[PDB]
Amino acid sequence: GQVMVVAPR
Amino acid sequence: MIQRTPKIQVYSRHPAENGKSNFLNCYVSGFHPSDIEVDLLKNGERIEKVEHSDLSFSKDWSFYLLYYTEFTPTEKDEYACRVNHVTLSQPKIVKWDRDM
Amino acid sequence: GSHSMRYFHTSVSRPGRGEPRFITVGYVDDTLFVRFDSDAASPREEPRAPWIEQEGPEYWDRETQISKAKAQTDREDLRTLLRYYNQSEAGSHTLQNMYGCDVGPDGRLLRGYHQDAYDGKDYIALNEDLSSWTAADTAAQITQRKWEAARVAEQLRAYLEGECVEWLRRYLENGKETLQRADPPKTHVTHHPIATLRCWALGFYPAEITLRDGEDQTQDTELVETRPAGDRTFQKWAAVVVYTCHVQHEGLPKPLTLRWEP
Amino acid sequence: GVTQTPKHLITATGQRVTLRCSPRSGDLSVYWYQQSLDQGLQFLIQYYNGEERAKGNILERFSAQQFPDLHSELNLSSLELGDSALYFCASSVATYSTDTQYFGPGTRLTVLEDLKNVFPPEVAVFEPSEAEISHTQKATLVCLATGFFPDHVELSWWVNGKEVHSGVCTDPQPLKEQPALNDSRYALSSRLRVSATFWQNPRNHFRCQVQFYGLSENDEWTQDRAKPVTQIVSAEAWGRA
Amino acid sequence: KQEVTQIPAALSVPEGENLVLNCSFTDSAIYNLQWFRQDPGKGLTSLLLIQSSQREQTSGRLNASLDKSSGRSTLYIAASQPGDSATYLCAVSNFNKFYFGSGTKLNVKPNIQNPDPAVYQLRDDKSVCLFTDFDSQTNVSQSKDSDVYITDKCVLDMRSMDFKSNSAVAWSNKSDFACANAFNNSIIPEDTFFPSP
Ligand SMILES: *[C@@H]1O[C@H](CO)[C@@H](O)[C@H](O)[C@H]1NC(C)=O
Ligand SMILES: *[C@@H]1O[C@H](CO)[C@@H](O)[C@H](O)[C@H]1NC(C)=O
Ligand SMILES: *[C@@H]1O[C@H](CO)[C@@H](O)[C@H](O)[C@H]1NC(C)=O
Ligand SMILES: *[C@@H]1O[C@H](CO)[C@@H](O)[C@H](O)[C@H]1NC(C)=O
Repeated sequence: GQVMVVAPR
Repeated sequence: MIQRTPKIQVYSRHPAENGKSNFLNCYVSGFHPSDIEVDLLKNGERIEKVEHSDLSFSKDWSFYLLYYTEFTPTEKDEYACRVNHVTLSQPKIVKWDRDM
Repeated sequence: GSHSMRYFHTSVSRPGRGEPRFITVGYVDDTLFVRFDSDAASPREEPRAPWIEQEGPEYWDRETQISKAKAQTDREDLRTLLRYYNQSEAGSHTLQNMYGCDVGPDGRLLRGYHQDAYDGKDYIALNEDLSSWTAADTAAQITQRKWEAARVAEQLRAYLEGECVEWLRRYLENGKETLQRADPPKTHVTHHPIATLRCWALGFYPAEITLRDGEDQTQDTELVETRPAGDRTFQKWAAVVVYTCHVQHEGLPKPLTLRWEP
Repeated sequence: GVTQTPKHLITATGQRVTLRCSPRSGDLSVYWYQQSLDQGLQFLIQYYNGEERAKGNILERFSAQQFPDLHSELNLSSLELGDSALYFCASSVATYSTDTQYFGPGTRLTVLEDLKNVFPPEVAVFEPSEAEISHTQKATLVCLATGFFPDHVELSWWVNGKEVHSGVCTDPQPLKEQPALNDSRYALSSRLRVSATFWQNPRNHFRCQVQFYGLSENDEWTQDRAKPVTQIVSAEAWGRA
Repeated sequence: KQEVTQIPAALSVPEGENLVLNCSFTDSAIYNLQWFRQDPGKGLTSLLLIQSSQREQTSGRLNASLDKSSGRSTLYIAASQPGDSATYLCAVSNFNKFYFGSGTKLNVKPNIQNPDPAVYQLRDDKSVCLFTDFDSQTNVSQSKDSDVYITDKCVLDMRSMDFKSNSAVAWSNKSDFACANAFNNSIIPEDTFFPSP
């Protein structure tokens, strides 16, 4: 399972 | 921006026995960037029925890819693999030696 | 006795040709089991192993939207890094990401990972403590300050310690016949007069393989990198110019040392 | 912090209103919400660096955008009675799933069939009881704003030109004076409790201020009675021993 | 789609009580779960943000849990204070948009050590009565006469003396209206001071 994350650089 | 030269390995899935079905593999690894052209050659001509694995990379961030084709090895047919990358002054053609 | 789950992501910008190419794969140990390619007609997370096909539709709908959101974010980051490094919008650039967790025999966390790479060089990486970052340049320090202000590591740490090892224990129990059982290699020695001796090892899982009168010739030995056979097994050989070969593996009962039988 | 203008907005059906929002300085993302009684707090739209990123159940008559200075605008056209709600604006540093949003005070919109029933409030101040002063050693003043519509009122107390909040409690919601009629006007009551000795002081000025949000200066009015414009109706009382 | 439900709808409790505010969501693929407090005029204020892979968060007297497998969340409020009186909103973030819950309107009643309930006629077509200084458990009920308006209880805080007081206002533009019978419809305490000349 993948991680639910939205982390722009 | 780094540029790494691909490590080409053309080989078979199972030991080559003339007559029995097999898979011809051309494993390209250790290259950067990812854009690369890999054609499997059958007596010089290009093989159109060619599959390849999904793009992945190793700990040193170098990409690796596995092209494969179901073929029937024979003593008459001679195979090769044309790999073309930005680090190559000329496209490299590696021959499939049965014992290498 | 140890196990791992990993996800690899690659975003390559294609200036003038459309959106960047996003390819992501997932591995349990050395076994591929999920993939996603943006250059599909209807891009969706797809199975690449028998034991993952048991998952319901809410698993695939969620994994697909995680990949679609990851490609969306990488598209923004490719444009953002052009501002950081003052690069032209006409050049192709690559963004590689890798995260995962390692577990032992008990299923407890051993080490968590989350690291970036921009054009083949390290960008930002989550340290072993899962609470600090290591930036490779001043551009990644911009990202680090944003990721520290947004508390990004606190979610990644919660995932690596929690969902990651919990997903891993699930995959090990479902595909135990193919994941929790190793396969030893088939070995033989060939001769090629120039003369050279090639020590072969074929059809083994996992890929971890290690190839006169009890001494090692580590400098006159040509060791080709381990290559995948195609049927989820691997191959590797070693050559010496002329004398005995050394072979170890997980599936092997004891380390065999082979010699060239004429 | 996030600022929203205007604070209140009284309008009629078919009209159009423009809601504005200044996000926190440095925040790149803005959000718009609508809070009603039947639907609750509903997400409408999100912008990030000027580009639309997310969309709730926003209507076609609702138009929004984010300007280069990162401030936002929300247009509600062809207004209906069902559009009467509180419209909030939030802002975040970016689009991080690990970070939170920062909301503004909100803009309350009231849509009426016609503005013929808008009325300003009549406010009054009732002086403390002599029995309470002698019994509890403290004095309570009570303010009554009555006969206003809609319930767009904000009551404040001013002891000698300074807004007081200690000892001040105001009704959280106005009450209907005729809960049998539909367009019923509203009433509201607040309390200011001072000391018994503090009320006996004659040099103390007590003033109940009720800011009423009615029509604007630019609004039309054909009725013969005075225009129920956005006005402040105040009632005052002074200390007495 | 995503349906967020909150239990309970309202909550009027005495100060110092430990509170349990629940939240339920149907879609578990969430980026985070937040607990907001909304105050009239100020807006929403995020109290806790539970990350996607976190099972609980803590901030002072606030302690919230998260269980995505069941779609549950519980905000624990230890030693509730009057300043905690607000609408507590359960917020969730999904792939597409954000969803909010109905909310829990909280009212934390301050304790009145020694009450002194009484009814008073205030000076000055309106005339006002004031039921004040009663305990926090006295229910101020509505009137049986629609010509008599009675507001709900309302707590003022005199900061300079740490003196909190309950008060309810009644008025009527009708003759024969008296304050001795103004709050006749409520369960008023027997020790209610009724001044009469
Ligand atoms: C909102 O309306 C105003 C006035 O008509 C206009 O100037 C503005 O461009 C509109 N904004 C949007 C997003 O429609
Ligand atoms: C609220 O949640 C708690 C903990 O999850 C549970 O024990 C309780 O039954 C739920 N319902 C309530 C308190 O009404
Ligand atoms: C929050 O409450 C749980 C039980 O409801 C408890 O196990 C946990 O320790 C609490 N968090 C604290 C005290 O920080
Ligand atoms: C006194 O209280 C009773 C409660 O039932 C009410 O019916 C009655 O009208 C009250 N007295 C007056 C004068 O209103």
